[PDB]
Amino acid sequence: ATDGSHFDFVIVGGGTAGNTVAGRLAENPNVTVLIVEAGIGNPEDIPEITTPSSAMDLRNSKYDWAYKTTMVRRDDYERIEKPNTRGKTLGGSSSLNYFTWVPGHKATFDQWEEFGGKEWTWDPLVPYLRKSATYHDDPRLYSPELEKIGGGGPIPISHAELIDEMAPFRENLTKAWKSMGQPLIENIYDGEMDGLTHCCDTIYRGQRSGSFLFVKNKPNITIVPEVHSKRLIINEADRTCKGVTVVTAAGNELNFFADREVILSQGVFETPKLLMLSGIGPTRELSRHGINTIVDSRHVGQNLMDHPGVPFVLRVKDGFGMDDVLLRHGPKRDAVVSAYNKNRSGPVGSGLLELVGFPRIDKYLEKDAEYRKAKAANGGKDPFSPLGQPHFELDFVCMFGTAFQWHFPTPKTGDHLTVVVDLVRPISDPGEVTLNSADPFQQPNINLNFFANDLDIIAMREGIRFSYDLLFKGEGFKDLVESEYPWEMPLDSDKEMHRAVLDRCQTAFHPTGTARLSKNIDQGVVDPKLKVHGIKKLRVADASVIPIIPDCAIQNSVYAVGEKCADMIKAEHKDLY
Ligand SMILES: Cc1cc2nc3c(=O)[nH]c(=O)nc-3n(C[C@H](O)[C@H](O)[C@H](O)COP(=O)(O)OP(=O)(O)OC[C@H]3O[C@@H](n4cnc5c(N)ncnc54)[C@H](O)[C@@H]3O)c2cc1C
Repeated sequence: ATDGSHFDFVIVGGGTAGNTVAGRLAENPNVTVLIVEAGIGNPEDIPEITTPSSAMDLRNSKYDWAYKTTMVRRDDYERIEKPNTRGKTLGGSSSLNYFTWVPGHKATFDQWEEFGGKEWTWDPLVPYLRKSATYHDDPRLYSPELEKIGGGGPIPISHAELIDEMAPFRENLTKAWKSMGQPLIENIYDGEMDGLTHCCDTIYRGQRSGSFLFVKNKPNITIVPEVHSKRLIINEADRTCKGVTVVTAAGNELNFFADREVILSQGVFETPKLLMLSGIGPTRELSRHGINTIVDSRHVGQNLMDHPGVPFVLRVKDGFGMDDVLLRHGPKRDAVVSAYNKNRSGPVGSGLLELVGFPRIDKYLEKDAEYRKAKAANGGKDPFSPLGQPHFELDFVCMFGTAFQWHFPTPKTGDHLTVVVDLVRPISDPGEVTLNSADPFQQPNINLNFFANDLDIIAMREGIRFSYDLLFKGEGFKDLVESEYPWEMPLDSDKEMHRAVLDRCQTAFHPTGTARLSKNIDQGVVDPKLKVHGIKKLRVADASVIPIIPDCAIQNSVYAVGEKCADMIKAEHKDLY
């Protein structure tokens, strides 16, 4: 693209929400759309990206920003990690995520009204949660009612294309779940989600569904990959965003201008950073790095909220995990790889996550004196999920998962199950994204502030106990567990579990909230129409606008944010739509 070029709409960051907004705005073939993106433009040519079973190998690949991130910062414990994975490619993090497609709980979204008004509640958002996807049930295994989750969009979704060898695994896990007295549930898309489910996935016919499917074959979209954003171009007198400045691989600085609006979609970590480099952020933070303050927006980079997870691995009887087929070299792997390279069939096309649990653990919490005190102190309401939403998302990954064992080696033998104990309703205060400098090529400093509140530790511990009770005592699956890896979970000692939760936890990969939607600038950074408070012609569309983190994996809500952003943009530009 030519330096100085004008487009109707400029999307900064071709990620999950960015391409959604851009692709929807290009549906008038006369509207010009530009996308600037730091990573490659051709993710559909990359086997590791398009192949679902390769997803975990994308950590630390060239497609991963590989941020350093402080996981917990308590007086008694602190840990910083690398990589905290985020997609650096067209499609953003939808090009390297673990595929689960689940909206969340109606009570949670209804509370967004405090920030976005009544249009950001469950009932009005349901269509936006479905518009991006086209639902498939080719083997006709599930209720026809579930067709409603696909509104016809360009992201193909389906129930997991089940691995045949894992059917005994699935049957015993189901038997064990029911034997614990917890429900089975298949419709988790109407606002309720209590039980164990067959998850849906951004996978179809063994291929990853990435947001890049929004912006291909559209001559009115100009895609400029391999450029790094330097700054938003702001006119102070007009209080107007004009466009964006980027740096190319050759080190040249380019200006691109929007004649209607700029949409910032750089994700939860780079969106607040780019805002701050451009003069929009906490004035004292800006001054400390030599950046002039155009708008004192105290919430930029604040309210960073993510789901903590404590994963654990069990060695399981032979044939009840996929390690021997996909993780280890040999004839079995060669065979399924040959099949996949010819027609994309076989378990190489699997995301390896097929059953997902959304329990409450009230009976576990009630055994802890400190939880009981805290609930009574909250007037008798559960501090985590007072409106009946889940406490956990339990991903039962049917294999050893390196992306969930950050400090342990891969076992050299045996089949495994990786359980991701993902606390979806934490009550710890949020962390923050802050500037390290005015350098656009340095990462922001990132603190997730997991487990600031001791109660979240108590919950995560009990979520681990629930999972252990399920797998070691639950019927059918109890006969499949061979050992714990890499050592025993110290569930018999609360004091050791305290250390175990802090030292073994990680991000469940759901960061949100750093430019959140709100009614005014004293509450957040963008307004209910996703416009940056104090700036004209600037919207934000990505996970950073999310004001209350959903009760589950978040990609479904992120697409919805993009879908709604595009609709509100179209409604304002009547002369083009
Ligand atoms: C490992 C992993 C697994 C996940 N698994 C799941 C799952 O199973 N289910 C689920 O629901 N969610 C999952 N997620 C979360 C989900 O993928 C993300 O929350 C979502 O994709 C975020 O979308 P976004 O548009 O806000 O940001 P992103 O998709 O990250 O888009 C940001 C884009 O901006 C670009 N960009 C950033 N900074 C710059 C810059 N300075 N210059 C130029 N371009 C820039 C990036 O390269 C990227 O393309 C996972 C996330 C990760 C990291």
